[PDB]
Formats: sequence, C-alpha cells, structure tokens
Amino acid sequence: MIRDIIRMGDKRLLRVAPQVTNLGSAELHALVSDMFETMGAAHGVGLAAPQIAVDLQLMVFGFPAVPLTALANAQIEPLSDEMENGWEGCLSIPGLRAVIPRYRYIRYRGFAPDGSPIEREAEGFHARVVQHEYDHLVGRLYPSRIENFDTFGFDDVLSY
Ligand SMILES: O=C(CSC(=O)[C@H](Cc1ccccc1)CC(F)(F)F)c1ccccc1
Ligand code: NI
Ligand code: NI
Ligand code: NI
Repeated sequence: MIRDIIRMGDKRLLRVAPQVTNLGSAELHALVSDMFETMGAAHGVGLAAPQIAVDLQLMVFGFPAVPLTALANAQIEPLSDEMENGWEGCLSIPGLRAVIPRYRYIRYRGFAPDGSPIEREAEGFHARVVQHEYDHLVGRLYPSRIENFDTFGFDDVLSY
C-alpha cells in the first residue's frame, strides 16, 4: 500500500521520532513493505517514516550500489571529520535540489525489521543517504544544512 508523502511545512516532519519497539512483528513488516512500495513509486533512494507521517525511528534505503535496507533505531557516528559536498533532493521538497556537506565516512547501527542487528561502515553516497534519512528522525531537513545558496534550485533548471 503506497502512502502519501507529506511535504515540507508539515509540522510532523519537525518531530523527534520515538524508537521502534515492535521488531519481528507483522505490523512492522507491513509498515516496512509499505515504505519500500512508497519509495519505489516516488523514485527515491531513501524514505524515512516521518515522511509518511509515521512517528518512528525507521528508514528504508537503497539502489555505486547501496544495498536495499530497512533500518530501525538507527545510530550513526562519523569515522573521520572529513566532509564532502554532494547533491541532495527530498521527496517532501519535490523539484528542488542543493549541495550539502556530509561526512564522507560513517558507521551506522540499528536493527533489521526481523530484529537482527545491523552494523555497517559506509562511505560517499551510501553514507549520505543514511545521514539524510537519519536527519528526518530528528526533525531536520536539508535546507537548514545548505552553505552555498547558489546551489539551491529546481532540478530541471540548475546548471551548477
Ligand atoms: O530522486 C532522488 C532524490 S530524492 C530522495 O530519494 C531522498 C534521499 C536522498 C537522495 C539523494 C541524496 C541524499 C538523500 C529521500 C528523502 F527525501 F526521503 F528523505 C535521487 C537522487 C540521486 C540518484 C537517484 C535518485
Ligand atoms: Ni515509476
Ligand atoms: Ni528527505
Ligand atoms: Ni572505501
């Protein structure tokens, strides 16, 4: 079941989400399946539960190949201070994109929907997706991270 994605301006994207506590359950499995379908229909590479107005620490991502992943109760830590600039957009901000700095190298930990633990090092684009989705879980959107406002604009127009 494809879910409506809420758009920037909705207060529900500004919340700090609570932890998932129904790992291995049918209800979580149905939510995650809905999230992959929703992401798929929207042509995304990530989707966070607050974007479909579900207040939980849950994201799905994947597609430089990023493994298809469902991640609950995510924790992230940089593995160096090295930042890298790259293009981001957001399903809740359709048509736009900007250049955003992120950590080039991270580790992320949490749980798969069946309750097994996940722990991975990631770099580049893989790492960026995860940081971007993690931001949704703490009520943060990418415009609050732009440094160079010349890069912010509509996808079909931008020539940076
Ligand atoms: O459609 C997008 C941009 S929209 C998107 O998928 C967001 C994830 C994202 C894309 C690119 C960089 C960082 C995060 C998801 C959000 F909005 F749910 F939180 C795309 C970008 C690069 C390659 C292929 C497709
Ligand atoms: Ni399509
Ligand atoms: Ni987003
Ligand atoms: Ni490497």
